[PDB]
Amino acid sequence: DIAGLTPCSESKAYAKLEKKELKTLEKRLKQYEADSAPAVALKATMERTKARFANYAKAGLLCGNDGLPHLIADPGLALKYGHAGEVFIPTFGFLYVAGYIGYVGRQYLIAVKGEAKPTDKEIIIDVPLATKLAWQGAGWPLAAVQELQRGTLLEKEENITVSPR
Amino acid sequence: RQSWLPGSQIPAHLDTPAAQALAGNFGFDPLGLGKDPVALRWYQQAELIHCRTAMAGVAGILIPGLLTKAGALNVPEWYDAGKVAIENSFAPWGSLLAVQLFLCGFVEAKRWQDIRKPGSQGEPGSFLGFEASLKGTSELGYPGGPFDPLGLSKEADKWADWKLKEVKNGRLAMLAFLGFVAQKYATGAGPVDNLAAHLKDPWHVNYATNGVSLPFL
Amino acid sequence: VIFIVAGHMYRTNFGIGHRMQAILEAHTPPSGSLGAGHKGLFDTVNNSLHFQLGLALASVGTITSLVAQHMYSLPP
Amino acid sequence: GPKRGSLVKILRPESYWFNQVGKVVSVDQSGVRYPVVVRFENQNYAGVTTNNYALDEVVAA
Amino acid sequence: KAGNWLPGSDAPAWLPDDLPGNYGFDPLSLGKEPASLKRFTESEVIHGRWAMLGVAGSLAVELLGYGNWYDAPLWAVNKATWFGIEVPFDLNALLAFEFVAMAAAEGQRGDAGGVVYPGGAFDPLGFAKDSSKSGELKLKEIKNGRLAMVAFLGFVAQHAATGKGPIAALGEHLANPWGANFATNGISVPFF
Amino acid sequence: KAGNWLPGSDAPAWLPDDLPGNYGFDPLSLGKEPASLKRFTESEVIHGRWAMLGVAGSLAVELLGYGNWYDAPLWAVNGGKATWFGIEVPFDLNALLAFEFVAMAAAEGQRGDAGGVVYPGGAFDPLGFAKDSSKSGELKLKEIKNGRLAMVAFLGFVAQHAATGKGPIAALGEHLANPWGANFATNGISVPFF
Amino acid sequence: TLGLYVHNDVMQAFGTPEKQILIEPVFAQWIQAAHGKALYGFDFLLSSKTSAAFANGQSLWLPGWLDAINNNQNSL
Amino acid sequence: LDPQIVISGSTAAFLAIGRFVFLGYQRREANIFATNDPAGFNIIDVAGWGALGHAVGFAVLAINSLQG
Ligand code: CLA
Ligand code: CLA
Ligand code: CLA
Ligand code: CLA
Ligand code: CLA
Ligand SMILES: CC1=C[C@H](O)CC(C)(C)[C@H]1/C=C/C(C)=C/C=C/C(C)=C/C=C/C=C(C)/C=C/C=C(C)/C=C/C1=C(C)C[C@H](O)CC1(C)C
Ligand SMILES: CC1=C[C@H](O)CC(C)(C)[C@H]1/C=C/C(C)=C/C=C/C(C)=C/C=C/C=C(C)/C=C/C=C(C)/C=C/C1=C(C)C[C@H](O)CC1(C)C
Ligand SMILES: CC1=C[C@H](O)CC(C)(C)[C@H]1/C=C/C(C)=C/C=C/C(C)=C/C=C/C=C(C)/C=C/C=C(C)/C=C/C1=C(C)C[C@H](O)CC1(C)C
Ligand SMILES: CC1=C(/C=C/C(C)=C/C=C/C(C)=C/C=C/C=C(C)/C=C/C=C(C)/C=C/C2=C(C)CCCC2(C)C)C(C)(C)CCC1
Repeated sequence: DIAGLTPCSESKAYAKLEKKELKTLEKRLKQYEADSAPAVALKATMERTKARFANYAKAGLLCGNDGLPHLIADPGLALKYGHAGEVFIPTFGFLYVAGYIGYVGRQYLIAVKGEAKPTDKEIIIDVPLATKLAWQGAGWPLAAVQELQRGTLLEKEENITVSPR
Repeated sequence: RQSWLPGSQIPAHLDTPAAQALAGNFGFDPLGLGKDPVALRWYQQAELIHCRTAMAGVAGILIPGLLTKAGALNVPEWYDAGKVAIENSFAPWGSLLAVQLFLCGFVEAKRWQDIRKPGSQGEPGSFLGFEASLKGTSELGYPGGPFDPLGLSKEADKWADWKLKEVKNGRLAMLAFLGFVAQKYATGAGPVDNLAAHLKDPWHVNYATNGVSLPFL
Repeated sequence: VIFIVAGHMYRTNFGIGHRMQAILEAHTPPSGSLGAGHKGLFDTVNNSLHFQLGLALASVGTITSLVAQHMYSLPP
Repeated sequence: GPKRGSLVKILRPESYWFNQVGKVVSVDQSGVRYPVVVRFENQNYAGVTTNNYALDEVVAA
Repeated sequence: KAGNWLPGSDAPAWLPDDLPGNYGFDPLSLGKEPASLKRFTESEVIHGRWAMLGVAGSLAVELLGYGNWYDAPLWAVNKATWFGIEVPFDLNALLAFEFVAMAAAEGQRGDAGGVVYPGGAFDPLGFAKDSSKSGELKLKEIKNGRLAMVAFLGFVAQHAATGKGPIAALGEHLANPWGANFATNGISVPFF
Repeated sequence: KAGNWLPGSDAPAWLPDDLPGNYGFDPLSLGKEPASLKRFTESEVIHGRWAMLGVAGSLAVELLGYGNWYDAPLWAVNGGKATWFGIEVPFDLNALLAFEFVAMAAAEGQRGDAGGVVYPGGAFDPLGFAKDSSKSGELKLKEIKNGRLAMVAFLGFVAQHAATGKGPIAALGEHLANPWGANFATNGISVPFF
Repeated sequence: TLGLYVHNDVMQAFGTPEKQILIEPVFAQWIQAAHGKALYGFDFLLSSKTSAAFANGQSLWLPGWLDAINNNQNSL
Repeated sequence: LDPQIVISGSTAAFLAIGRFVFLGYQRREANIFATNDPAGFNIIDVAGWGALGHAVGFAVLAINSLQG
C-alpha cells in the first residue's frame, strides 16, 4: 500500500508475532492448575492479546517486514487512504487539551494579578476561582481567536529587555 | 425575566440593553463566549445562519420522510438521498459541489461584507439594480427588500414575536439535525422509523437499550 | 570554467567590475522590513577579522559535513 | 518631577526594571544627581526593590 | 397611473404618475432609488420588445408548420431553413455574424444614456409626433410587452412540462379541457 | 477610480484615483511605496501587452489549423522544419535564438534606456488615437482591462494544458459538448478529492 | 523524541512490540522516490517512466543513476 | 559545422549589442584610459563583451555537437 507496506491483516509476520506471543503465554500457562488464579490471570492475558491483535487488524493499520504497525504522518495521504485516526485526529485532540491547560493557566494568572497578593494566590491556590476557570475553559479556541483579533492576546513592547535589545 | 435556569445568576454580558433586545435571550452563556460584544455580534449572526439552514435542512428531512410513509412521494432515506439523486442526476457530484461553492461563495461574501460594514452593499454603481435593495433593515442579520417579499416584517407590534418564534424553531431544528445524525449512527434506521419504534414500545426501545449511547449499563 | 568566469566579477584596476559596498548599500528592501538593510556592513566585515573568521569557519564546517555525507554515499 | 505615590516608567537601559512600572517615594530637591526614589513590587537579583533614578530616566506613565 | 395591481392597497410614493404602466406594483421596493428605477424602466421596455418578437416568432413558426420554437436549433445541435427554403450557413458563422451585428447595434444603443423611446429612423411612419397618443401607445406597448413576457415564460414552462408546442398543447386543452391542463401533467402539482 | 473590486470596502489611500484600472485592489499592500508602485504600473502594462499578443497568437494558431500553442516549438524539440501560415521558414533553432536575442536585446535596451516611459506615442502611435488627452484615459483603461483579461486567459491556457493536456479551443469544444461531465472538477487534477 | 523511545522501550520490555509507536518517514521516502527509487511506490518525477525530467535526462546520465540508486547493496 | 561562422557571428553580435544598447547602462552602473572611439568603448569593454561572445558561441557549438 503506502511506502510498500502491506496491511497488517494481510501481513504474515503479524500473524507469526501473534502466534509467537500466544506460544510464550501458553508455555507459561501449562505449568499450573485450571481454576487457580495464575491460570485465570494468564487466560485473561491471552484474551487481551487476541483482542489487541484483532483490533489492530480491524483498524486497517499498515505493517512492515517485521509485522509491526506503522503510522502515517501526512494529512493528505492519511485522509486519502483512511489513516486520519492515527496522527491527524490525535494531533487535533492533543491541541485541544493542551490549549485547554494553557488557557486555564493564563486566565488564572490574569485573575490573580489583579489583587494585593498575586504571589500568595500563586502559592495557595484559590480553588473556587480555579475550578470556575477550569469549567469555563471549554470555549478556549473561540476565546483565543477572539482575544487574538482584539489585540489583547499580546503584550506590547513594555516588556523587559536587555541593554543590547 | 425568563432564564434557562431559575436561580442561577445571569452573566453580566447577557444583561445589557444590547443583549436583552436581541432575540431568545435566556441568559445561557456558561462558557462565557459572548463577553466580547464584537464576538456576541458575530455569534448572533452565526446562530441566525445555523438556525435558518437547520430549519430548511430538517424540513427537507421530515416532510419527505413523513410523506413517504403515506402514499405519495417515494423518497429515499436522508442518508441515501445523495446517492439516489446522483444516480438520477446528470452531473458528477464534484462538478455540482464546485458550482454550489461558487454560487454560495458569492452570496456568502455579500453577507460577510454586510457583517463587516452594515451600510456596505448599497454602493451606488456597484450593482446593476440590486444595489438599492441590498442594504440592511437597521438590524443586522434581518435584511429587507427581495428577502421577505410578503411584508410580514412591516408591522412593529408583531416583530419581536416573529424574531422569537424564529430563534426557538431554529434552535429546535438544530437539536433535530444533531438527533438525525446521532440516531442514524446508533440505530441504523430513519428518524420516522425511530419515532414509530418509540411509539410502538416506549419502555423498551430507547437510547438506554440501543447498546451504544451508554455502554456501561 | 564556472569559477574562472565568476572570478571576473569584482572591480579591480580595470574600470569594469562590481563594487561590493555599492551592492550592499543597494540591497535594502522597501517598507523598512529589514530597516537599513545591509547598510554599513562592508566596513564591518572588512575591518573585523572575527566576522571573516566566523564566516569562513561556518562555510568550511558545512562543507566538511558535505564531504562526509557525499563521500560515504558517492564513493569516488 | 513627579509627585509622591505616582506611577512612572523606567527608561534607564541597564536597570533591572527598565521598560517597567514602579512607584515614586520622593524626589529630592537638592543638587543630587539621581533624586527620584522609585519602589518596585518585584525584587531584582540582589533582592532590592528600590532604586534612585534621574529626571530623564522616569516617565510618568 | 394605469390602474391598481391590487385594489385597496396604496401606490408607492416613488413611482410617478406620468409613466407607462404604473399600476403601482412594487412589493420588493426594488425601484425606490431613481437611478435603479431609470435602469429598470429601460430594461422593462427592452425585455418587452424582445419578448413580443420572440412570441410572435414562435407563433409564426408553429402556425406556418415547420416545427415549434424548440425544433428550430435541432439541425445545429446535430441544415438550416427559413420559410422552408434552406439557408447555406453553419453554427460558427451564424454566431460570428450575430455577435458582430448585435455588438454593433447594442453598442450604439448603449452609448446613448437614457433613450427608451428614440424615434427618428426607428420611427419611419411618424406615429409619435403628437405627445399624447404616443403616450397612450407607450401604455399599450408596455402592456403588450408584459403579456408577451408572461407568454414566453409560459411557453418555456409548458414545454418543460409536456414536451410539446404551445399550439399543439392548446389543441389538447380545446379537445380535452378537464383532461389536459397543468395537472394531468404530473409535474406542476407533484401529488396524485 | 475604475470601480470597486469588493463593494463597500474602502480604497487604499496609496492608489491614486486618476490611474487606469484603479479598482482599489491591493489586499497584500504591495504598492504602498511610490517607487515600487511606479514600477508595478510599468510592469502591469508591459505584462498585459505581452499576454494580449500571446493569447492572440495561441487563438490564431489553433483556430486556423496549425496545432495548439504547445505543438508550435515541437519542430525544434524534435528534428523538423518551421512553418508559418503553412509557409516554411528556412531557419534553425540556433539561428532563430540569435535573431531573437539581438532583436529583443536592442528593443528592450532602448525601452529600458528611457526613464519611466509607459505610453510613448510618436512612432509607436502612428494612427494618432492618443493625441486627444481626454479619451486617452478611457483608452488606457480599456488597455489595462483587456490586458488583465489576457493575463488571466494565458494562465488559464497554461493551467488547462497542465491538467487536461489539450488546446484551449478543444477544451472549449469539450466544455460545450458536456459542460457538467467535462470541467476542472471532472478533471481529476485540480481538486484531488472529487 | 525521548517520549517515543521510552514508550517503545516499555513496549519491548512488556513483551508487546506491536504496540510501539512507529512513525513512517514518508517525507524522506517521497524525496527518495523523487530521486528515482522504486521501492516506496510513489512513482513520480524520476521513478515514473512517463515524466518530463525522466525522459529528458534519460538519454545521457540517468541510466547509471537509476541502476545505482535501485541497487540496495550500496550507501546511495 | 561552421565554427568560424558561429564564433565570429556570436562575438560580433555580443560586441555590437554591448557597443550600441548596453554601453550607456554600463556607464550608468559603473559610476585603457583613452581611446579614439566616440563612446569610450575601450580595450577592456572589448575584452568583456568578446568574452561573452566567445563563451556563448562555444556553448552553441557544443550543444549543436551534442545535437540536443
Ligand atoms: C510538513 C511538511 C509536509 C511535507 C513534506 C508533505 C509531503 C507531502 N504531501 Mg502533505 N500536507 C501537509 C504537510 C506536508 N506534506 C500539511 C500541513 C497539509 C494540510 C495543509 C498537507 C495536505 C496535503 C494534501 C491534500 C496532499 C498532500 C500530499 C503530500 C505528498 C506529495 C506533495 C508534495 O510533494 O509537496 C510537498 C509538501 C509541501 C511543500 C508542504 C505543504 C503541503 C501543501 C499545503 C499541500 C500539498 C498538496 C499537493 C499540492 C498535492 C499534490 C498532488 C499529488 C498527487 C501530485 C507529499 C508526501 C498529496 C498526496 O497525497 O500525495 C500522494 C496530497 O494530495 N499534503
Ligand atoms: C423582465 C424584466 C422586468 C423589469 C426590469 C421590470 C421593471 C419594472 N416593472 Mg415590470 N413586469 C414584468 C417584467 C419586468 N418589469 C413582467 C413580466 C410583468 C407581468 C407579470 C410585469 C408587470 C408589472 C406591473 C403591473 C408593474 C410593473 C412595474 C415595473 C417597474 C417598477 C418595479 C421595480 O422597481 O422592480 C424592478 C423589476 C425587476 C428588477 C424585475 C427583474 C426580475 C426579478 C429580479 C426576478 C423575477 C423572477 C420571476 C418572479 C420569476 C417568475 C417565475 C414564475 C414561474 C412564478 C420597473 C420599471 C410597475 C410600473 O410602474 O411599470 C413601469 C408596475 O406597476 N411590472
Ligand atoms: C399568458 C397567459 C397564459 C395562457 C393564455 C396560457 C394557456 C395555457 N397554458 Mg400556460 N403558462 C403560463 C401562461 C399562460 N398559459 C405561465 C405564466 C406559466 C408558468 C407558470 C405557464 C405554465 C404552463 C404549464 C406547466 C402548462 C400550461 C398549459 C396551458 C394550456 C392549458 C390551460 C392551463 O392549464 O394553463 C395554465 C394555468 C396557469 C399557468 C395559471 C394562470 C396564470 C396566468 C399567467 C394568469 C394570467 C391569465 C389571464 C388573467 C387570463 C388569460 C388571458 C389570456 C386570454 C391572454 C393553455 C393553452 C398546460 C398545457 O400544456 O395544456 C395541455 C400545461 O401543462 N401553462
Ligand atoms: C503580473 C503583473 C502585474 C503587476 C506588476 C500588477 C500591478 C498592479 N496592479 Mg494588477 N492585476 C494583474 C497583474 C499585475 N498587476 C492581473 C493578472 C489582474 C487580474 C487578476 C490584476 C487585477 C488588478 C486590479 C483589479 C487592480 C490591480 C491594481 C494594480 C496596482 C496596485 C496593486 C499592487 O501594488 O500589487 C502589485 C502586483 C504584483 C506584485 C503582481 C505580481 C504577482 C504576485 C506577486 C504573485 C501572484 C501569483 C499568482 C496569483 C499565482 C497564480 C497560481 C494559479 C495556479 C492560481 C499595481 C500597478 C490596482 C490598480 O490600482 O490598478 C492599476 C487594482 O485596483 N490589478
Ligand atoms: C479567462 C477566463 C477563463 C475562461 C473563459 C476559461 C474556460 C474554461 N476553462 Mg479555464 N482556467 C482559467 C481561466 C478561464 N478558463 C484560469 C484563470 C485557470 C487557472 C486557475 C484555468 C485553469 C483551468 C483548468 C485546470 C481547466 C480549465 C477548464 C476550462 C473549460 C471548462 C470550464 C471550467 O471548469 O473552468 C475552470 C474555472 C475556473 C478556473 C474559474 C474561472 C474564474 C475566472 C477566471 C474569473 C473571471 C470570470 C468572469 C467573472 C466571467 C468569465 C469571463 C469570460 C467569459 C471572458 C472552459 C473552456 C477545464 C477544461 O479543460 O475543460 C475541458 C479544466 O480542466 N481551466
Ligand atoms: C450556546 C452555547 C453557549 C455556551 O456558552 C456554551 C455552549 C453550551 C457550548 C453553547 C452551546 C452550543 C450548542 C449546543 C451548539 C449546537 C449546535 C447545533 C446542534 C448545530 C446544528 C446545526 C445543524 C445544521 C446547520 C444542519 C443543517 C442540515 C442540513 C442543511 C441538511 C441537509 C440535507 C438534507 C436536507 C437532506 C439530504 O438528503 C442530506 C443533507 C445534505 C444532509
Ligand atoms: C415587476 C417586479 C417588481 C417587484 O418589485 C418584484 C418582482 C415581483 C420580482 C418583479 C417582477 C418581475 C417579473 C414578473 C419578471 C418576469 C420577467 C419575464 C417573464 C421575462 C421574460 C422575458 C422573455 C424574453 C425577453 C424572451 C425573448 C424570447 C426570444 C427573443 C425568443 C427567441 C426564439 C425564437 C423567436 C424561436 C426560436 O426557435 C428560438 C428562440 C431563440 C427561443
Ligand atoms: C494585483 C495584486 C495585488 C495584490 O496586492 C496581491 C496579489 C493578489 C497577489 C496581486 C495579484 C497578482 C496576479 C493576479 C498576478 C497574475 C499575473 C499573471 C497571470 C501574469 C501573466 C502574464 C502572462 C504573460 C505575460 C504571457 C505571455 C505569453 C506569451 C508571450 C505567449 C507566447 C507564445 C505564443 C504566442 C504561442 C506559442 O506557441 C508559444 C508561446 C511562446 C508560449
Ligand atoms: C575599430 C572599428 C571597427 C572594427 C572593429 C572590430 C573588427 C572589432 C573586433 C573585436 C574583437 C574580435 C574582439 C574579440 C574579443 C575576444 C575575446 C576577448 C575573447 C575571449 C575569449 C574567451 C574569454 C574564451 C574563453 C574560453 C576558453 C579559453 C576555453 C573554452 C571556454 C571559453 C569559451 C570560456 C568597425 C569597423 C566596426 C567600426 C570602425 C572602428
